Order: sequence, then structure tokens, then C-alpha cells
Amino acid sequence: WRLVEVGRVVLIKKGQSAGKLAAIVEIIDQKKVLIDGPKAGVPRQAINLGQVVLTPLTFALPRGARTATVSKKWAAAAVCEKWAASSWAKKIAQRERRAALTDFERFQVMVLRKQKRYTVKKALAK
Amino acid sequence: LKKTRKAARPQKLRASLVPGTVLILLAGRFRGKRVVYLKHLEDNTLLISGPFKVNGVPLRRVNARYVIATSTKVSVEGVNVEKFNVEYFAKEEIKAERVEDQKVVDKALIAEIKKTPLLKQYLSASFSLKNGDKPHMLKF
Amino acid sequence: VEPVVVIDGKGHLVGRLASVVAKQLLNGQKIVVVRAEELNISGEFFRNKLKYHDFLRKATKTRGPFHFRAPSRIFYKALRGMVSHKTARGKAALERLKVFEGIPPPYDKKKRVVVPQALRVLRLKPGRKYTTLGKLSTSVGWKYEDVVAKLEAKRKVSSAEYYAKKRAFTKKVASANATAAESDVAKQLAALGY
Amino acid sequence: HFKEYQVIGRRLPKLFRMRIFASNEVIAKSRYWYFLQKLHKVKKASGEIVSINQINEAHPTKVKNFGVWVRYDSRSGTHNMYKEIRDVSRVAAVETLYQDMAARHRARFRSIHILKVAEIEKTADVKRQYVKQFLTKDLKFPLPHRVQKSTKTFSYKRPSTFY
Amino acid sequence: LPHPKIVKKHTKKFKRHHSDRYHRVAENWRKQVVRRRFRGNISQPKIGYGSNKKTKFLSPSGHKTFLVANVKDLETLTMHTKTYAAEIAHNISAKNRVVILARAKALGIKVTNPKGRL
Amino acid sequence: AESHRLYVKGKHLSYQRSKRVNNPNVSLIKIEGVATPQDAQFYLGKRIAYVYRASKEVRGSKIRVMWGKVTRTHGNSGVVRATFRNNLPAKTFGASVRIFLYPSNI
RNA sequence: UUUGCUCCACACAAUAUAGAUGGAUACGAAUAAGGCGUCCUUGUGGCGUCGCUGAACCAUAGCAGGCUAGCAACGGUGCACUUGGCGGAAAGGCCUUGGGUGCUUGCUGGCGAAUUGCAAUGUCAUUUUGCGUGGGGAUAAAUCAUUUGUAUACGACUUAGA
RNA sequence: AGCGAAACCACAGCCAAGGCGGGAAUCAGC
RNA sequence: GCCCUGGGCGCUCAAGCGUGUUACCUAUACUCUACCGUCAGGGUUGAUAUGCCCUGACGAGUAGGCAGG
RNA sequence: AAGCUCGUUCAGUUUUAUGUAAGAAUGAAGCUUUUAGUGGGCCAUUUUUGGGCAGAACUGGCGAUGCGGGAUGCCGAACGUAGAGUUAAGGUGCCGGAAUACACGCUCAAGACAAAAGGUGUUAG
RNA sequence: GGAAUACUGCCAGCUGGGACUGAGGACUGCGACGUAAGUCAAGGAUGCUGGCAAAUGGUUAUAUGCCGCCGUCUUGAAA
Repeated sequence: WRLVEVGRVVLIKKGQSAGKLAAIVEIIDQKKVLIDGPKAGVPRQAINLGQVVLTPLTFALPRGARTATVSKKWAAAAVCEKWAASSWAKKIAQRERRAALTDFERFQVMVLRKQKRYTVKKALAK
Repeated sequence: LKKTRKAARPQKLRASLVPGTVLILLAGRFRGKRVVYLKHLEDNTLLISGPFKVNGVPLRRVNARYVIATSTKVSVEGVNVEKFNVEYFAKEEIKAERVEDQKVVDKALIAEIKKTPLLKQYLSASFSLKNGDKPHMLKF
Repeated sequence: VEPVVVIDGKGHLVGRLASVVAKQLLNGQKIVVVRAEELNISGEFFRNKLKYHDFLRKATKTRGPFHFRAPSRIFYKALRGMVSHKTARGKAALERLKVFEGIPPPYDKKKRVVVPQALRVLRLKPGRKYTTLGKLSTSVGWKYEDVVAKLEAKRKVSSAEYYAKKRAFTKKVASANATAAESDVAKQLAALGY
Repeated sequence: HFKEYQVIGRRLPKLFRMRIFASNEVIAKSRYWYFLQKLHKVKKASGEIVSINQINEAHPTKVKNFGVWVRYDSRSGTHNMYKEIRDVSRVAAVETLYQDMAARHRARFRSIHILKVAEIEKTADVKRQYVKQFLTKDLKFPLPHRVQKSTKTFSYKRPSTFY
Repeated sequence: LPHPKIVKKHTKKFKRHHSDRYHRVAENWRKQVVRRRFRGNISQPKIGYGSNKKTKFLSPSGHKTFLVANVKDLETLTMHTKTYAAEIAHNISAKNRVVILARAKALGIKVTNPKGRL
Repeated sequence: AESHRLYVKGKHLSYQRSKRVNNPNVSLIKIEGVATPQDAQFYLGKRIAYVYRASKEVRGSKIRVMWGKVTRTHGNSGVVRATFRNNLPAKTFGASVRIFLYPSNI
């Protein structure tokens, strides 16, 4: 069960920082918290919980850590590598690439899909 | 009639249209087929080739607004398209020249098409939409 | 979009579900409602029961008010007031609607759908009272609830065996895909998004 | 979205000074003129606004337990009220107080007077439990019954509210 | 040619209010809720419906219809053949109709209603 | 290919109107998949075609088609206003429509 | 009623669509948790992990989709049969054994595409009905009349008879 | 089984309430 | 602050209440343009006329008055 | 409407004089004479009368008034016939054309004259 | 100590997508380009192309989306 806490890494859902990762530095109240993400370039600002979704990853961060301290802790924890290995980041990247596919790329994808399907069907029953 | 001041400024083509680009026709007998752009004609039409030997689409004049542009491009520098002109389509059953010229044009492009893998079969397949397709999102 | 959409009334709200179904019908979309006996309405049982009993006695005098007992017919009446009935456009829209208690065939062998914004659990605040509708129908005169449950119990059976067979088939397909991984075609597909 | 401005006046002297929160300088000037009559006997034509300048937060990057003294004109007279609000800036803290007053007492910009706002740098100084609970050591709590805005009209997975 | 789109503005001919319900009431327009131009009621003819001067009285063929009943009248249009077309009155016998048509064809004047009683 | 579709499908809702006044000169057309006016901006200027069948054989075929055009977006749900040289009959409320991909610019 | 009635095969027309233009693409239960794969000292159990949308899954390449050649398997699949099971809620559908017969774009080639002239939905779905043949199936019922008397204001109702 | 009118006739009517207004045809009660 | 005693369907973290922030719906209202008319100004004949024109404004309405068919 | 003749003279327009010499601002005439019709009350307001009610001195609005909104009877806006775009009032769950939009709390029965009083009803100083 | 950025206002800055409008009728006028001929988005649209012996469209019936008995009367517009 994901819980909001200092150092918790989160994904922004909407806004200019949408799709970027941030970390909770200090909780302001029940509905608003302070987040930061120097690596992603998102400026230090407060945000409401409704506009952000909590990720399952977590790292230790000093309470009220400044931008430099937040960046240093983020780099030390290497949470970015863990995020990429997560199935959620993989799905996001897959969706982005699929949406970026060209028509000729889509035709090649269809050809490869048919080739794979032939072998997969041949592998069954046997 | 007063001297209307409206000069015949030359047409300006969108940057997405470049010679050798793969075109898609949305209207006509060849609607849904993939074609290769060659040259822009004085009549504001686009000179294109199937090529004929690959998908059966001959050299035809088409309008840009009915053509969807694609990023895939092929070499078209070796094809001498200067022979074709607006007068080449006047009529005032296939003409003899229409076959030899088409074959000559396709000879200098079939090799280029075969250079890129799966490009020949890609052109041989007619483009069509599918359930759930969102053309605005798709880059084409 | 599917030619016909089947909506599962389980855990849903009568008001929002009826509103969305009517809006879709006006747009020219065919919709069918199943498991209507399990639909839910906001508020406690007493409030909903009184709101319905008072309706039965408000008079037009039998030409107007009808003491209709079927919960599916109650839902249709709820949706009836959200459509421009007594007109060709509204009446034609209602022609694309059907409501059945439980899931009778051939809808059983077809994929049902749910409305995310009409879920009773999703929109109703946790801890607040709610009405199951089935009890209201039983109390107001409905008597087929027992038979409905009895013949719906068989629906869960057989369907469970079909799900088990599909689970085995998907297990085999997943194994085939796993052993199929690392292939050149699979690697190319992964590189090209897919 | 309020804004903090410093407005002074002297009826064309003592140079009366106060802080005014308004969405724009025009509203700030009107509020300053209105407060002048309450503070003393002055009229708009008496003089002119010597200077008006917007005040920006020294550092809108720190959480501050703002202590605010606010007087409002209820339906039966005006009463002095004091509250503590946890926020990051004075502009947001005063807006939150205004929204809370409008939600409960139904007091709005027309009948709300801002007296003083000051930060609290020591624990146990805030006497309000609703703010005191957040002053403890790094804590954790869940967000049960989360929901997602389903753009599609139809859903096939029966979405769950888990977080 | 000088035959631009002739907008009739209001093609539907006006009818007397309530004339359909009562037989005795003729369809000829006559003034009296209609006087108050209430919503959903027949519109009242007014100055807004005036046709453009440059296209007033012009038939769809872009020529004015001029009644003719003698050779002299038809010849009078020799100067204005470009704009005025000939029209034979209903009282003209078929005997003179042939002569009128022949003269109009020889002078290039179009006949709005040819083949009359022929 | 089994599918030969080259036009984006949609639905016809109702003409531009108020609470009690409706102007049939403007038709509100809903396009499948569109959700916001920003997405609908791409469909502006695209020809809209309605296809219906009649028992009588018209001069060219048994099919009759109306040729319209797109004008501007409508609402926050992505609805787009459509104008036709001849307004569609009111009986087609809720019926489907064909939105072609031309004239295009991509 | 010149198979008159009926169900079928092919076969030409009218009739229109409340409105295809790839696929309604099947568990249950909770929403302060459920699945998936595994373990089993089988449980409200342990382990790895999935959600945060279908923005997907199945399919989709060929004159609107033809002819033909070669390679690898006998897999995929359009269709006529056949053994058997399930589906009574509106079951009227789900399939299952075995071959037969086309395609197979899983892979590699040879053929025609044009003239609709720069586009005119460029005509491919069935709902109902009408007329022309052949492959079978069965050949009845009701009203009046006659009358009844349980019925009976008059209708009506209830009867017996080749 | 006769012989053939008069009165009347803008047009209405099945009721829930306020702006004083939710179906073939004939036979039996007022 | 709200509750209890004191338009239809339905709505309940409202689709109720107060307030703050954006977008959208459309009157004969407003802004650009096509046309009729009235009102005002001006060009007009070493002939181009109660005519051929250019520019602007205006267009509700009973009795009543005037003008044109 | 009817002659003159001044092109300037005027104003339901706004502050200092003490109501104005205003070379303060803003906008843009006069005497006549005879010629049809014209004898209502009212919505709100004003002066603010007393004990329910009844007259009343006044200022905006109809009579002759369309149109959008309020299911229908005050707000907006006052009207040639048309094409195009933005709005007022009023709305954006369906009927009903428009966001089941965002943010702060409230409420269990409401919600689109009774407030004199009570509640171990709920949330704040 | 240093920039950056949010916000405000300007661009006689650039570059597109979409909707309606083509109104005037041989040149006289104000402007830009050019060393000059001449050109121009500069006191109102031109150039090219395709389908056609019923073409476009009109009256009418019927069904769909919305709207909705008369003259005189008191005169408060009224039943």
C-alpha cells in the first residue's frame, strides 16, 4: 500500500511537468504537498495529490531538503534505474514508441507480427 | 471590366512534399494505393509514379490536397522526368508512348525501391484504415 | 464501437447509468442492460422505498400511474423520464434499449461492459448507506427475485468451467510466447515498439 | 489568485501604512481607501496614494506555519478571530483562509479584514490541533479510495480504487 | 455574361393570414398576433424584401419580358435586343403568331412564350 | 485488405439550436475518438458525406450522397460544427456520417 | 387457383432501412483489495509480480484483392460432410473426431493493372414482398343450416348429427 | 314493413396544477 | 456554516450550498459585408435632367398626419 | 405644417464663486400660425402617516412592445431582408444547444410566509 | 556574486490550419518595389481544371427536429 512520505517518488499526471518524476520533500496538508525533481527539470513547487500519482518506489530524503540536497540524494539513490525496470515505465515507453510509429514502420511491424504468429501457431499442439 | 490587380503568383508547396516521397491517394480509382512523388507540374498537379510495375499505378497527375504525405523517401535523381509535361496528358485505347515511357520511368526506380528492404511489398500493399485508428494522433 | 453494448447493472447507480444510457441512445447507439436486479440507488432503503411508494399513489385514475413491479421496468421508467418520449426521435431511441433480469442468452456468451462514471462504489462515498434495489422490488410486489437468483446461480456455474478452460488456453499461449521470445522477429518487434 | 501589495497614504505627515491583499492594484487601492475610513476620518479626495508596490515572497520554497489574525463582519456585528495555517507563502495562506471562511462562515472578500500574518518557527506554539498534527516527525499515511478520470465512456476491466 | 445570381430573397409567395382555414378568405395579402409579428407566425411583407435595381424585373434567362402585339412593337426592340425579350399576348391569333416569331428570329429577339397555339 | 475505410466515422446529433429555437443551417457532427476541440482542430475543413439508399434508381446509381464541409469546433467534448449545401433531414438525428481525410495538409 | 398449401435448391424483379462499411474481443467476487505463475508443511497460507486505462487483444499485404512458378512444415484457415457432447432464461448457439477441397503474405520469383484522363459513396449488408423451374412432404379446418338449455332482456354461451 | 324533418352546429373535451380553460361499433345504470 | 420540529427523470466526496479559477452554449444585442427604402451632403447642360450618379446616416409602434402605388 | 433670418443658438449634461461677468468642459437656434388626435389606471419608487389598513404630495416603466432567459406570468435587449464572428440575461447529468471541469468545507432530510426557542444532530472561533 | 525563469505590456516580428464574403466594372486617385523600362498584396477576383440532356432548381403531398381561432369591447396590457 503506497503511502505519502518524505522522499517518496511520484509521477506528475497533468501540467507542463506531466510525465516527469518528482519526489515529496515536505507535506503541507492533507491535500497539498511539496515536491521537487531537479533531474527532470521540474521547478520546486507545491502540488495537490489529485494532480499527482504515487509510484511504488521510495528513497530516503532529509526533511525539507533543498534543491541541491534533493538532486544529490536522487543521484545517489539511482531511483531512475529502478523506475525504468518497473513495468509501468516499460508500458509508458512502449506506448510512446507505438504512437511514434510511422506508416511504413507499421507495415514492417505487421509483417513481423505475421512471421511471429506463424511460428507461434506452429509451436502449439506439438 | 476594370483592370483587376491579381497577379498569377507561382504556387507554394508545403514543406512535407519533396520529390521521391511516398504519397497516398485518398480519391480516385487508385484511392488507398501508395505512390511515389516525382515532379510538380505547371498546372499545380503532382507528377507521380506507382511505379506501374510494382502496384499497377501508372504515371498520373494528382492534387496535393488529396494526397497524404509520408516521411519515407526514395531516390528519384536518376529519373529524367523533364520529358513529361502538361501537354503529355491532353486528349481533345492506351497510347503507344504511355507504355514505353512508363516502363522506362519504372526501370530507373525499381532498383531504388528494391534497395530498401520490404519497400516493394510495402508499396504493393494498398493503405487502408482499421478499427480504432486515430489519424490525427498518427504521424503517417 | 460495437454494434450493441451490454451494460452490467451490478454495483451501478440508477441515475447516472440511466442518464448515460439515454444520452447514448439519443446519439444513435444500441445498448442493453443486464443484471438489473443488482442495481443500486443512493440513500438508505427507507428513503428509496418511500420515494417509490408515494409515486404509486400520486394519481394521474388508473390511466396514468401504473403499479409496475418489475425492477427492470422501474429502471426503464427512470430512463423514460430522461428521453424525449412521445415523439418519433425519442421513441425510436428507446427501441434500441432492452433490460433483462440477470444475464439471459445469448448475452451470456458475449463480453459485457461497465460504465466507470456510473459505478455505485466509485461515486458513492464509503461508509454511507445505499439501497440494493432488489429488496425494494421484493417489498413493493416483485416475487421473481428467488427464481432470478436460482437461475443466475447456474450462470456462475458452467461459466466458471469456461473461464478455467480459457485460463488453461492462456497459460499455454503464454508459455508458447515465453519460449518464442529472443527470436529475431520478436527482437525486431520489440525494437519497433511492438 | 490573490496578490500582496503595500499601500501607504497621508491625505496630502503620519504616512499611514498597511498591507492589502488583492487580485490587482485597483482593488488594493479601493480596499486601502475603505480601511482608511475605519482607521481614521479620511476621504479619497483628501490626498493621493503616495506609493503602491507589490510584495513578493522572500523565498516561496519553504513551508511556514503562518499565524493570521483576521477580523470579519458577520451577520451580527464584527468579531476578532485568530487562526494558524500551514502553507508555503502568504499569498496562498490568505487565499486558503478566505476560502475556509467562505465555506463555513460564508464571509467573503467584502467583509473580511486582514490584520497581521506572521510565521511560527517553534513547535508547540500552534494551539490548533488541525495544524499541530502536521508538526510531528516525518510521518506516513495512505490515500484510500483513489479514483481515475476515465476519459472513455465505457470500461471493460471494472476499475479498482486501490492506490 | 452580365447575368449574375439573382437572389429572390423570399421565393415563397405571401398568403393572407388564416386564408387556408376559411374558404371565403382570398389568398390576396391584406393587413389585419400577426400584426405583432409573433414568433412562429407568417412574416409580413416590408421594405426589407426589395429586389436589387440592377436585377429587378429580370427573368432567370437574364432578359426583360416585353409584351408585343404588332410588327412595329417588335421592331422597336431592334436597338434593345440585348436586354429586352419579346412576349406574345394571349389574345394574339395564331395567324399573326407565325409572322411575329419569324420577325423576332430574323431580328434576333428571343420569344419568352413560343409555340403558342401552334 | 478486408477494411477499405478511408474516412473517419462519426455521428449526427442535432442542428445548432437554443432552448426553443433551432437553426438547421448548422449541423453538430460528432467524430469517433475525438475528445477535445484541440483534436477536432485537425478535422476542420474536411468534407463530410452522408450516404443513404432509395428504392428509385437516381441518374447515376441507387445511392444518393450529400456533400458538406466542416466549419469549426463546438463544445468542450470535441464536437465539430458541419455545414452542408443542403441541410440534412431531421430524421437522421443520431445517424452515422462519413468524414473524409481530404483536403489534407500533413 | 392448372405444385393448389408447405420447407428447401437456383433465379429475375420490386421493396426499404431510426442508418455495417474488420471483430458484442463471455467468469465470479472486494473496492480500507483482487488476479496471474509457482510452492505446498493446502491456508483468510508463502514467494515473484500487474494495474494508475481498450492509448489495448484477435486480425489487417494480393485487380476490393486474379493467374502461375520454386523452398520449409503438414501448422493456420474459407467451405461441403461425418462420430459425439454441451446450451430450455428469450436453450435456435457452442463446438468435437476424421479425412476432402481452395488459399496461405512463413519464405523466394514471373505475369495484368493505365483511359474513371486531377475526385465526384463510384454501386460489394439484408428487411420484406412479387414472378420462372426442380427435390420432397401432408392433404385438412371454420361459419350458416340444423338445434340444443346447464345458458337465456336481445347478442352471447353450451351442444347432437353426413 | 313505411315515408322523411326540425332544433342546433367556429372548433374543442380523458385528468394531475397552476398560468379563466400522465383509441374500433352498438348494446346495460344517471 | 448546514440539518431536524419549525419543471419532469433523478441527484448525495451532488447533478444540494458559498466562494475562487478557465472553457463552452446563443437574442432581432454587439462587430465585418450583400440588397430595398427613407433622410442629409455633393458632381452634373460651351449637353450628358421630373434624369445618370458618388458619400454617410437611419429602419419598433395604436389613433392620427403626409407621401408613393 | 406653415414666413422670416440668425448660423450660430441651445442643453432634464458636471465643481469655486454667491446661483453667477464664467476669455470652465462636453455635445449640437428663435418668434411665430393653425391642425388631426389627446380627460387610464397601474408595477416599482418618492414624501417616509397612524396602528390592521387608507387616502396621500413624488420619481423611473406601459398604453402603442417585438425578441432571449425565468416549464408560464422580473433581468437582458427595444425590431428592414441576408451571410459571417463575439456576447447580455440565463445555463453546461438527460429532456436542452454547453465541461458527470479544477480547487476549499459543508449536509442525511432535505435543496434549486418559519427564524420565538430546543437537539447526547454535524464543523469552526 | 551571478544569471535564469513566473507575471505584466510592445513588436509599423515571423509562420500556418479552418469559416463566410468576390461586392465595383476600360485608366485617371494615395502608396511600395526599381539606376530606367516597368512590376506590385497599392480607391472590391483572378488563372487552370472536371462532370453535363435530363443538367441546377421550382410547386405539391406525406413523415421527421423546433415553434404556434378570429373584429368591437372595459381600458391596467385583462381574463
